[PDB]
Amino acid sequence: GMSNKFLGTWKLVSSENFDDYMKALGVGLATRKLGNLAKPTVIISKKGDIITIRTESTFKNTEISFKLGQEFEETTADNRKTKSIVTLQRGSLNQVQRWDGKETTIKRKLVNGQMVAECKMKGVVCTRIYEKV
Amino acid sequence: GMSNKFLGTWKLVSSENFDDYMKALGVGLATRKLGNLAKPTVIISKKGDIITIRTESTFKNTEISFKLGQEFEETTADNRKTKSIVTLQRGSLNQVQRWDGKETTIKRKLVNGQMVAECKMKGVVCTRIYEKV
Ligand SMILES: CCCCCCCCCCCCCCCC(=O)O
Ligand SMILES: CCCCCCCCCCCCCCCC(=O)O
Repeated sequence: GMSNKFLGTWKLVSSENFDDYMKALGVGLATRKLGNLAKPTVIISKKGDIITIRTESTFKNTEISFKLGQEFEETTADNRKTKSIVTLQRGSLNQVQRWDGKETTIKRKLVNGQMVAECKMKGVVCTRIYEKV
Repeated sequence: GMSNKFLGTWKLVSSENFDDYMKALGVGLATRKLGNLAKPTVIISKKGDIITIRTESTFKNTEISFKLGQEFEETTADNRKTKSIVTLQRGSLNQVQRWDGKETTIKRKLVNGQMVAECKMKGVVCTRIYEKV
């Protein structure tokens, strides 16, 4: 299953191309300005086979709890209501969100003890690096 | 998780567009002739969180065991070696197979107590209906 190395609290240390990723998602200007300034903490935990990913920022908090491979309802930081599925591929935690005939993916993997999140929407690709706290 | 109603032995009673589906997969003529004549039995079982799907036919037997949402190595009836993931979406068991930069999906759902498998490759769509034995 998901490596226990994912478990813990993670702080954003780098973000690249997040603005265009938010634009591709339909996020408006004022919201993107705050989104580009946020430095969220992401907390990954598990209880039995339920994994929880919580994101905390001054602007917005989000939380999802899920079992691998089982679709669930999600409300995103920009208030999309999506049907989402998290899978595990070569140790990477891959989240797909679907809504309104669209889809985006957020892939999280460990790289030299950092967690790297790659967000993709319509060919736009964002990379966010987190340091374990 | 997967409904217990999937569990059991299932016999093929109908197949539509399987030949074009096999063609889309790259299956040769002599093999497709046997594939179109086969009436496989599919046995679905589970042990803990490992689900097993076994297919039995005079021509070829196959078996996959997997956990939902976790990628695994699969060898298909036509001898493709794929990386596959089975997910659960609105009660449907959705299998994606990837190999050589290609992908196909086999979605299995229960319809009035029958199991219906829909196989899709490059816009070709096959429907196979099974009756519980
Ligand atoms: C989560 C930071 C708050 C920013 C609020 C702006 C709303 C748009 C963001 C939606 C997509 C969030 C992608 C986060 C991926 C990650 O975990 O690094
Ligand atoms: C499994 C039947 C034997 C036929 C052998 C021909 C090899 C090509 C078939 C590969 C795809 C099989 C799709 C089966 C979907 C289903 O479970 O109904």
